[PDB]
Amino acid sequence: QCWDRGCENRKCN
Amino acid sequence: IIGGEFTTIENQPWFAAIYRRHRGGSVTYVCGGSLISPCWVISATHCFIDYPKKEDYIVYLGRSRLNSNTQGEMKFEVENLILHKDYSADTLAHHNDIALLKIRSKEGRCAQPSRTIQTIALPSMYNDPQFGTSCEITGFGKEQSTDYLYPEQLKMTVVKLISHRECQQPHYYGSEVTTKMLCAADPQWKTDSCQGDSGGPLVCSLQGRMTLTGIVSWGRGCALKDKPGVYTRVSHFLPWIRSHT
Ligand SMILES: *Cc1cc(C*)cc(C*)c1
Repeated sequence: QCWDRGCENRKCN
Repeated sequence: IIGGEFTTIENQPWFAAIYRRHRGGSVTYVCGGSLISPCWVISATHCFIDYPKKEDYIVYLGRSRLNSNTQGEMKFEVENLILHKDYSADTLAHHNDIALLKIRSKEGRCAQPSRTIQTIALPSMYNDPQFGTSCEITGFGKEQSTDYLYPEQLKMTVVKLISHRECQQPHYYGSEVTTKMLCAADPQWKTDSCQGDSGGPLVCSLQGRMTLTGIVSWGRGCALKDKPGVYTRVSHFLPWIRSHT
């Protein structure tokens, strides 16, 4: 799931 | 910001625009923040946790547009990036989602007050508005969940504070919401914060004074029915703020 609006400036791995 | 209206920095003069410089020279928008004293911007830890290098960041005050120079704007580097030690994120909920950025111009100066650059007051301990109170949020975040770009012009909207009891209902967020958080939304679910608005202010007209009541933190999707925006409850972090400065 990718539910959260607060996901700015992440690596994602 | 989903819905709401476009605005200008003279209407939100405490709003800080935070960008990250990448190797190669490109600069991208990260998150919003709020000027709480001339040298200090407050934001959200989740905005920085994956790239916790202060040299990466650029902070603007007095800026109304994402990729344009506003007359009177001030550009800053980050002298100290202070993240909350006990930060964590669950599937939705963020915990201790609060950060401080000590700002410094290339000349070594802090913010200079003007028509377009002003500090916002902090609340006193545990002093929040009553649920049902209307408050404003400001940011450069997405205008629709399906957008992949941010708007060029700053936006604001007005949302109503939701009680802890309501926000903890099973169809809302259940026990994922805690007393260190505040929920706010539109009764008709037409306006809300979204991705890119994190770190920015939830400001309430509180007992005569415009007050930083919340920091945009998390939420399921954007402007979804029964899924409010969730905000770091600033009035529960005053010792941390005061201590780190
Ligand atoms: C699900 C998700 C969303 C964002 C914005 C970033 C990552 C890594 C994951």
